[PDB]
Amino acid sequence: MPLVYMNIIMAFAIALAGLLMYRSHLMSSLLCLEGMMLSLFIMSTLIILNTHFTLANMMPIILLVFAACEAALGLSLLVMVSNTYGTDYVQNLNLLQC
Amino acid sequence: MLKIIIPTTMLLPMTWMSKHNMIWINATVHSLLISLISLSLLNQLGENSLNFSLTFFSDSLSAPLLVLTTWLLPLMLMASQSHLSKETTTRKKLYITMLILLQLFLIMTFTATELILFYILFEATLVPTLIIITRWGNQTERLNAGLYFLFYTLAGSLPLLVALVYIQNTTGSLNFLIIHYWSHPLSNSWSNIFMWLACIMAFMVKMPLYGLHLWLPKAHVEAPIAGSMVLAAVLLKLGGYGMMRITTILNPLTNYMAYPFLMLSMWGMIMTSSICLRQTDLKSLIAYSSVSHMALVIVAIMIQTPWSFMGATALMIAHGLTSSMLFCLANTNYERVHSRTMILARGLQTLLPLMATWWLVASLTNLALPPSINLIGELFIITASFSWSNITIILMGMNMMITALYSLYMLITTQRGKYTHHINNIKPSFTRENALMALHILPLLLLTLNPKMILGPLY
Amino acid sequence: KFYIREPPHGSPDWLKVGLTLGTSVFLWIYLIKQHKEDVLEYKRRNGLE
Amino acid sequence: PTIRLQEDPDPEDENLYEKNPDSHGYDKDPIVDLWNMRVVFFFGFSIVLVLGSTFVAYLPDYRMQEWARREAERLVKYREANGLPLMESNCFDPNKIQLPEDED
Amino acid sequence: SDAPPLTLEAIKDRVLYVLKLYDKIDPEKLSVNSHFMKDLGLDSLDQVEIIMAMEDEFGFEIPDIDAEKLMCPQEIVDYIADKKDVYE
Amino acid sequence: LLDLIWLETILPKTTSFIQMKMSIMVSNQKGLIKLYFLSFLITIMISMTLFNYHE
Amino acid sequence: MNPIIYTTLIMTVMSGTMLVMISSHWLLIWIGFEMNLLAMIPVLMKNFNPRATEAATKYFLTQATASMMLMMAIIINLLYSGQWTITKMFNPVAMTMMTMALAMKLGLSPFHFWVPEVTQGISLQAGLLLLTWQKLAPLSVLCQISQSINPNLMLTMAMLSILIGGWGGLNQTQLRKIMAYSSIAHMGWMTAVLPYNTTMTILNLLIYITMTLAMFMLLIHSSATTTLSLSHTWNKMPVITSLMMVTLLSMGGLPPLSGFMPKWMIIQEMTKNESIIMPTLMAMTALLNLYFYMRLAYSSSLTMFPSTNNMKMKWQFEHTKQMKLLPTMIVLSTLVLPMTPALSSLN
Amino acid sequence: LQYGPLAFVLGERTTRKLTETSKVITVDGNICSGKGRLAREIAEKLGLRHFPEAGIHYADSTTGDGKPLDVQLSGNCSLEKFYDDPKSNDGNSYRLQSWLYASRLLQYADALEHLLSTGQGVVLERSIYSDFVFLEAMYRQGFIRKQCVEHYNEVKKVTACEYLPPHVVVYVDVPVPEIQSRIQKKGNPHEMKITAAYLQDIENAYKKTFLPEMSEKCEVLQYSAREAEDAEKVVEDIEYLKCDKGPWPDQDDRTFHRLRMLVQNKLEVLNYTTIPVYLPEITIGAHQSDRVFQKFTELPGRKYSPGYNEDVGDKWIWLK
Amino acid sequence: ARQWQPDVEWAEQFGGAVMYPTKETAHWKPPPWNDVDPPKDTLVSNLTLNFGPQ
Ligand SMILES: CCCCCCCCCCCCCCCCCC(=O)OC[C@H](COP(=O)([O-])OCC(O)COP(=O)([O-])OC[C@@H](COC(=O)CCCCCCCCCCCCCCCCC)OC(=O)CCCCCCCCCCCCCCCCC)OC(=O)CCCCCCCCCCCCCCCCC
Ligand SMILES: CCCCCCCCCCCCCCCCC[C@@H](O)O[C@H](CO[C@H](O)CCCCCCCCCCCCCCC)COP(=O)(O)OCC[N+](C)(C)C
Ligand SMILES: CCCCCCCCCCCCCCCCC[C@@H](O)O[C@H](CO[C@H](O)CCCCCCCCCCCCCCC)COP(=O)(O)OCC[N+](C)(C)C
Ligand SMILES: CCCCCCCCCCCC(=O)SCCNC(=O)CCNC(=O)[C@H](O)C(C)(C)COP(=O)(O)O
Ligand SMILES: Nc1ncnc2c1ncn2[C@@H]1O[C@H](COP(=O)(O)OP(=O)(O)O)[C@@H](O)[C@H]1O
Repeated sequence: MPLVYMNIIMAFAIALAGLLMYRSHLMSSLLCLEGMMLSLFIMSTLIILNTHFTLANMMPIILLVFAACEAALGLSLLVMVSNTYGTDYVQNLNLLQC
Repeated sequence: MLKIIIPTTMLLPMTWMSKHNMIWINATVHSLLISLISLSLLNQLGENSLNFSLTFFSDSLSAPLLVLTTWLLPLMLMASQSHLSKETTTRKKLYITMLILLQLFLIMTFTATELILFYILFEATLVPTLIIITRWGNQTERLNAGLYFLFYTLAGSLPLLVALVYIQNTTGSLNFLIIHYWSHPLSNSWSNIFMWLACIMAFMVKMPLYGLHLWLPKAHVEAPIAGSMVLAAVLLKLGGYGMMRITTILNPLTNYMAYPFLMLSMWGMIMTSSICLRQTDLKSLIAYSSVSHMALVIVAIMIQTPWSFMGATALMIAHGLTSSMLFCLANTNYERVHSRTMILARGLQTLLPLMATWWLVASLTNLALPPSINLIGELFIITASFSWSNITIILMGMNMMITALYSLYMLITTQRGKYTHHINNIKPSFTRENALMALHILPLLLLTLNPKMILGPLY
Repeated sequence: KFYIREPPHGSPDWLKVGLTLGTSVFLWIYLIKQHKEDVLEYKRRNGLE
Repeated sequence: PTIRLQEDPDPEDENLYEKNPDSHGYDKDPIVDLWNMRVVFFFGFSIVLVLGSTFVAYLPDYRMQEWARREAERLVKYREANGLPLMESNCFDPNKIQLPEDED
Repeated sequence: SDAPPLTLEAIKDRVLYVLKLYDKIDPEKLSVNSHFMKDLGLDSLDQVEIIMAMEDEFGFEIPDIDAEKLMCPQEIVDYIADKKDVYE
Repeated sequence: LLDLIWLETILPKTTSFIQMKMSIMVSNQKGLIKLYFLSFLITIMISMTLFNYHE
Repeated sequence: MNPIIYTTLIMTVMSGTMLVMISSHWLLIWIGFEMNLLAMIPVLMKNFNPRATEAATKYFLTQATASMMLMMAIIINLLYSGQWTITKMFNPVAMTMMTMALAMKLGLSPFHFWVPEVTQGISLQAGLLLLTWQKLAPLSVLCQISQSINPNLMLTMAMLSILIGGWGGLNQTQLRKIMAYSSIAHMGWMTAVLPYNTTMTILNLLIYITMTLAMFMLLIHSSATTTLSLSHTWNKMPVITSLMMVTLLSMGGLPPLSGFMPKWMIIQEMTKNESIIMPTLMAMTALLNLYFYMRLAYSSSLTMFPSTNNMKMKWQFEHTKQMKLLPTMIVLSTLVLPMTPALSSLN
Repeated sequence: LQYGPLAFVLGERTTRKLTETSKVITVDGNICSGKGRLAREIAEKLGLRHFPEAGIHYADSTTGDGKPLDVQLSGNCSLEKFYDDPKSNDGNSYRLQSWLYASRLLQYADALEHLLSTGQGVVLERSIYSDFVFLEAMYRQGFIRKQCVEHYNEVKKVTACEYLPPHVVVYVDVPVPEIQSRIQKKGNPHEMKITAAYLQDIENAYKKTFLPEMSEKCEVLQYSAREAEDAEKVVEDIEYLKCDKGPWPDQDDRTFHRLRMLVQNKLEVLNYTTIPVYLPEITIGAHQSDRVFQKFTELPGRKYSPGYNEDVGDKWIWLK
Repeated sequence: ARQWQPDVEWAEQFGGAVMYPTKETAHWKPPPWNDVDPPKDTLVSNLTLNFGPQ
């Protein structure tokens, strides 16, 4: 693999670690989710362009579309959480235990 | 052998379609008729079994057990209708349904030709018994007893299932006839040792073996009278029947794998006989008596000789009848005085003479007086053990003394002495209880008259 | 007797009852016809008769 | 209320002899009681017990005990008449048994 | 688990510590039975400030009445114990 | 000594005690996504290093 | 929520599941998962309250993380082999990531923490949907890629799931959490036999779905979410409690009930390979699930708990809404063992 | 067809049936005031359905035959013995109060269901929003414990929040001495023992809690003793009310759908009345519960579902 | 004289948030009877702005 591929994999891993380690804000985790999506888009585009897979050129676009849905979904949920607590802190989501 | 299985499945809707005040009469009459029908299985051959079909067969070892089960159902019905008088009709029908389902499962268990089918039925017997114990028991310990009755069984039986399927992936068949004919010796390896343990531990915990018996006092004390009857007289013999069946594939490992269990059986027989000497509960005394007798049966099965197998079969039949009689005799006094303490109601021979005669006969049979079948089984087992090793006559002899002591102890505690002054609610014995005692005791001496019917296939 | 309407009246709902019996009889006759044709096809393929 | 819950009192036990001096201990209704006693006694003692014991006592000899005794009598007579031993230590003819060739 | 079961001795220790942190009370002359106005020479406003300091320390609000009659540390301890239902 | 104490102590009471302790250990979680998402990260790394590296 | 909107959302959930089940393209399977999550999020919040919002947020975070790992595994597989078809998963790292993502979606241990919380935070109908219908798609993918699984990782997660399900369910008085822990243990059982036989996985899933549907419909019929509120049902309708007790016994795996058939079969299958120790440990551990089922049966059916006075009023009314599939579900949950060989129709 | 999501999908909408006379009305007042007569006259003049005040046996009047059952099988409480021994040690007082709240909740559900199904207005005597005053009167006099008040508050909080408050609240003011005079002149020998403190507590609770908090939702029409007999003037006062401030105008079709599914299926209405809080006054032992339930199931028309009891003349059972 | 049945003391073992209470979980509370927590008074402050004089 070239160095660009491993750089994109490193970006994906960094975004995954950022999501998995919450600080306080849900918005930062949502941004990490969008970063994962961006890294996936870039890597899929690079692989498709490198091998001249013509019919797969539409695949990244579809990816972006569903990313938007997830983003919208997340933002919607954030709104409701804020309306319950006046803050988007993840420590307020503790009503349910194991 | 569907001529016996189908009438029980017909007892089910007949009970559920009966008029509200005629359930007991119909159930008892048709259960007695089914016992009369099942009496025909005693006509056995001398070489092989009665192979009715690909699924069911009857042998000289299982026919007396089937007769005992079908005879015990009506006795449970008579013993149960006293304390269930205030119950609603639907719950009475449910209780009778549990009893009928237990009888059906036991009948199918004692005749299954297949070991996995035997496992399925021998495990299905738990649900009606557990429901009976935890629903119609009297005190709050019953719930715990049910748990003790359940997991103690399952922890022993779940490994067996694994072993069973393992065997079927090696020999290709679990049918008992093919297993017997295609038998091969077991080598001496760790895998074979653990396979032996998996095949043995379920039946050893259902006996129960000494050290694994803690569930039995709870189960036999907190259960209703019918539950105690069926637990002591039939459900303990599942372990013996299963061990007699499964030991055909465990040779020659048993030759040295029986030492810990033989030691436990003998020393714990002495220990439980001694425990019977200091017991404030009358039901617990009978339970520990059952433990001692089943320890003797374990020794007989483990030493693997024809005389031992004959004595073991006779001892299982005799113990079933005797322990059921003892439980019913104790339940009469309990229903009179609502307490299980042995030294509460004393001097009952003065107040109930015929009941005292029943007590005397039951206690004389419990201590194996000649020529009762109890003595025949005990003496055959003792002779086999003496052939196994001359020193056993010590321990066995010890037990023979201790049993007698505690047996007469119970009698002398309950029937002799002076009556308790403040207990004035001891009514004359009902015809139902006397008939129950007579129907328990007459078959015992009738079988004494013809002892080869309960001596098993090795006869 | 009932103070309320009790939508299930003394007469049963005849449409539902008729539909139930019709479906049951149709299923039974369909099963019999299917079994007959299966038997005939099996005999024809194996040439018993 | 100084109480913990609303509950019925524990009722006293009913004596079946009060309303039926000859009560048989089967049921509170005298007729059903009497017929329960009658069916129990007839089908337990008369039918199952005595007739079953008679049936068992006269079961045909499917264990072949008498046949075995007669066969043993025949064999003993023959072997004593012709001087052969009464029994042989081998239950199988050695001619049909093939031992391994080498024991070393 | 939550905070330990606060007792009378800890209450008295905290009350005395807060009182000796007040810059206008000498630590040595202050005792658990010293009257604020007579022994310590404080008028109404210092008593108000002391009550507010107790408010800060124990995290609960004492109205104008109730607090108007806490005249020495022992009464403050008794009031705090009674409000918190502490018997030991 | 034997029937009521030690035979009870070894087989059933020990089993019940162990099961109760493990149940309390397992089910007592605060319900904070931070903690068990950190545990998810640890699990993912352990899975890539233990099982995935050995193929 | 509007009934038309609710029907559209439910149909979109089922359409996402079907798209996962009928596709040969990894992108289409991923799209099915995305659509299923998008339509499922509002269904969990049909009854609006803070607990439902928390459950929806936790579920969304978990499933979005799992889907991102899924897409990354797909992209790695494409990089090392230009294939889009769902097949033997030509790369091992991609297969490890795929297994982790699908386990997170199913709730297998140690990615199990979200299941009890989400089940407790939502209504009984939403919990029914989540614990029955939401297991089909990841299990279908796992069945399709079963030949390339790493048995060590899958079996470790299955054993952990069984152990954690039993231990966690041992400590619950809330019925929804009990159901969630039972679900975790049953997913462990389903995934333990997956590397050896997918037909056994399908059989176990079908029997578990039938039993769970019967249990949840019985819990909806008698409006109980806690043990104590369920202990009142005997004084209102005892038939429901009796059927519930028999269903609990079946769920405990006792013969001759049909809940015994899956484990039995799985054990036999695992004994056709060598695999002796693992089934023995698995049955030993399932005894815990049986224990707390028995405790529920004690609390609700085999003993009578005290009731309240206002219950008398409830005696005068009948159940208005009637579930048409409850009797068939109960009968299939209990009296099905004699029809065991019909499992041949599954393969 | 039974109302449900299917009827809402095609056709049925609640908003169209409302024709300016929906107007849930309650006529509150202290003990022995003429609120009932005013309620009947208002219902007659406006053409609304009048609901008599829910008693101990209200639920009996709507199920099976309308005749009441035995007190042992229904209610298990007495108003007469509450008057005789309000401080009894068997928990009669709070048992009666809880049963009365349950009955009032059922009646409110019935009234809302009728209004939302037919569009016709209803007139109630008291409501779930007014019952609490009696509870308060029981607490100040020492007739019930504080735990009973806590349990009542829990049940009311989980139940009464799901419905809509009445459009217009009519209250009738009668001073306590006049109430005592009316009670003395009545003749019922159990109400002579009502002390003036009890009635004063009821009036205090009314005027200090119910009217202020109810006035925030909608305006309240108060009438003295003399100006309640003229029902025509009261009705003409009701008619010219500007009702645009409560939750009622803020109700759309889907909220009405939810409420209409709630008001039917009375089991869901009564769900939280039997919460597993074990007060000695309302907790019943297993043996007594079993005996009483067996007694109840043996009533002539109670063993089976309404249309399946052949002992009260149900025919064609084997085809239903 | 009659079968034992659970009483209030027996029933109260199953009314907590968890079985086998410990020191940490002794302060967990059971969920509300309906799944509705009471709304917190999380007041949001509006923006205060000076409009004029400049
Ligand atoms: C009230 C009870 C209270 C409750 C108590 C509990 C009761 C529970 C009961 C439960 C149910 C039990 C059912 C069991 C069924 C068992 C039936 C059975 O298998 O029968 C077998 C057996 C019949 O054998 P078999 O295999 O059928 O016959 C084969 C041959 O082909 C036949 O040979 P054969 O060709 O020579 O013909 C002989 C034939 C005819 O032979 C003769 O007539 C000749 C007899 C000799 C007399 C010759 C001289 C006398 C007359 C001379 C003067 C007149 C002639 C000239 C006229 C001018 C006058 C000078 O006589 C017979 O067939 C024997 C009688 C049949 C009895 C069957 C028993 C059925 C019992 C079932 C009912 C159970 C309830 C009891 C009710 C029974 C009634 C109370 O019956 C016996 O008991 C035989 C015993 C008699 C032998 C003598 C005794 C020897 C004693 C030696 C031992 C001494 C030691 C001390 C022990 C003392 C103890 C006695
Ligand atoms: C409370 C009551 C419950 C019921 C009790 C059931 C009793 C079960 C006991 C099992 C019987 C024997 C088990 C194994 C057979 C031999 C035991 C061993 O001591 O013998 C020697 C074994 O040697 C050493 O002892 C090695 C084993 C040592 C490790 C075993 C652990 C023992 C600790 C005891 C713990 C208590 C167990 C019960 C727990 C409840 C023989 O030497 P070796 O020839 O090499 O082994 C024979 C097998 N070969 C041929 C394949 C080689
Ligand atoms: C109340 C007061 C009582 C005292 C007074 C009583 C008066 C006298 C009555 C007592 C009789 C004394 C007994 C003397 C022995 C005579 C009977 C004996 O001879 O019969 C035996 C026969 O006994 C029977 O075989 C035994 C009866 C079978 C027992 C079955 C019990 C009924 C089933 C009920 C359910 C079982 C439950 C237990 C499970 C196994 C012979 O055996 P056998 O050597 O062959 O016969 C050879 C000749 N044959 C073959 C041609 C017949
Ligand atoms: C940042 C800096 C901002 C500064 C702003 C300051 C604002 C000033 C506002 C002042 C308002 C008043 O004058 S308020 C008017 C205050 N005057 C009176 O009360 C007259 C009677 N005097 C007394 O009662 C005692 O001398 C008393 C002093 C109370 C002591 O109380 P005690 O002995 O019983 O403890
Ligand atoms: N919630 C309640 N608690 C206790 N008693 C009540 C309650 N509601 C009504 N009552 C009793 O019902 C009786 C009649 O009710 P009321 O409406 O005041 O008189 P009337 O029927 O003449 O209008 C009164 O004795 C009153 O005390």
